[PDB]
Amino acid sequence: GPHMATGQDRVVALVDMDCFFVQVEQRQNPHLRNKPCAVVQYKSWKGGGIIAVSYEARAFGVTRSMWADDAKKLCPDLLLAQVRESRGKANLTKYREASVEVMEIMSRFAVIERASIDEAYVDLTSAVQERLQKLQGQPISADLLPSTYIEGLPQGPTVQKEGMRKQGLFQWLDSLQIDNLTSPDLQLTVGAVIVEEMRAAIERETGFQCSAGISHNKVLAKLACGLNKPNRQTLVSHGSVPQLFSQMPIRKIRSLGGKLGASVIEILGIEYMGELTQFTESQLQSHFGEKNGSWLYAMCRGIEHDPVKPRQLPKTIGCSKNFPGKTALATREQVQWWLLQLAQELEERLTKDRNDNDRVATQLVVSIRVQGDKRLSSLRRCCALTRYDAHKMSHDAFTVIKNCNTSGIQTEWSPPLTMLFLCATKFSAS
DNA sequence: ATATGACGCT
DNA sequence: AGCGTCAT
Ligand SMILES: Nc1ncnc2c1ncn2[C@H]1C[C@H](O)[C@@H](COP(=O)(O)NP(=O)(O)OP(=O)(O)O)O1
Ligand SMILES: [Mg+2]
Ligand SMILES: [Mg+2]
Repeated sequence: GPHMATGQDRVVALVDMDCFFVQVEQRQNPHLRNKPCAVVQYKSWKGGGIIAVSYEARAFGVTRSMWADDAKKLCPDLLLAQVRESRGKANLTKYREASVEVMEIMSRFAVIERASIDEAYVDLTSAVQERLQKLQGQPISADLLPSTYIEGLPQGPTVQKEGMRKQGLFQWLDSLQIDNLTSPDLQLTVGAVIVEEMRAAIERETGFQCSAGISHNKVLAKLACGLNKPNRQTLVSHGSVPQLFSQMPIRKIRSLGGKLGASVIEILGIEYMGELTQFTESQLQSHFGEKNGSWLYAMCRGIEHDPVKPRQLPKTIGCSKNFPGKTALATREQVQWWLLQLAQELEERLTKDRNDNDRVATQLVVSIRVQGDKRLSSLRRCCALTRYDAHKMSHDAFTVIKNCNTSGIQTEWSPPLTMLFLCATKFSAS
């Protein structure tokens, strides 16, 4: 009873940039600001594949994955910006550099774990402690929280959204024990105040807006972040979890969006995260394994222990390209040439990495996909990465995959290759 | 015919 | 080591 931990030990935030590639293009080109807008790669097939969408465009039903020509049928005024193309492939440098701007600002507040090109987790537990002693039991003003939502509030005994926001925040603050420095809810509130500040600094210094989740672990933080996007932050407290989870589809929780999530639904005959509570940990372990069962048992009670790993930099650097359908590489010369293109971008990125971050990759991984295999990768092999030299790197990769070629003729390659992928890995200090 | 990155399993 | 899962 007093021995049951509640997963309330930490304050953890997840910050995610609003329509990130779109914002990067909109900052560069004022003409695209406050417009239905999308970022697109490869204008040649159906106008390009959409990979990011402004919220004005979303309101017309434009989504990621969609072809640009089809997006124009839903939204004829849609403005587009194209991904840089270098060496015959998509080049994401602009967005990687924009990402670094954001991560450096967040780094100033606390230790971040970079989770994607546009998001990081933040462990606020220490910052909240320090901010709490400087505050000295002084009540927290709703003015310190001008973009914050308290999930599940307002409740009990207004028409438009900002009215509802404030009402819920007033209820939350009015209930707040500012007397006890170790109250979990109080810790979350102070965490929210800091994330208000962090998000203001990001906007001020970059022009980019973002949303945030503030809770006790990574999973709740990521879930909370999405609940009030764009340009808003959401606090999910321990106590909000039962109602929140009671109608929350299983697939919405991080790691349960694929096969395992589907098997939980299937095997257990449930739909919502909260329904998991009626199962014993041993029952869950028997159906899904020791670690999965353990993790589900605690998670459906809002408890999770994945720590925020102190890592602002990626652990691999990679370049890939699909060669779909009729463009699938079918000769030795095409394979070699495209491996050189990939190796050339890779080298440019590794040398920049070695100078910026005082480390060097030591292993090269080569990955291909062949026509008809619908796996991401058909095959992976590796070799030593000794020199940041594109010509050597591509030669080495060709060497380690050449024998996949099932062809009779010298100059032909079969089966045709639908993807090439070079990944530098196993970094070491230098 | 939609470019990446992290991590688990064996 | 090489493959399978899940993610943006
Ligand atoms: N399948 C994919 N292929 C290529 N790039 C992608 C991608 N998914 C995302 N990106 C790139 C482009 C994206 O801009 C960026 C961040 O991805 P999100 O945070 O999942 N989506 P956004 O930040 O745009 O919208 P909001 O967060 O407001 O919902 O990563
Ligand atoms: Mg985002
Ligand atoms: Mg994101």
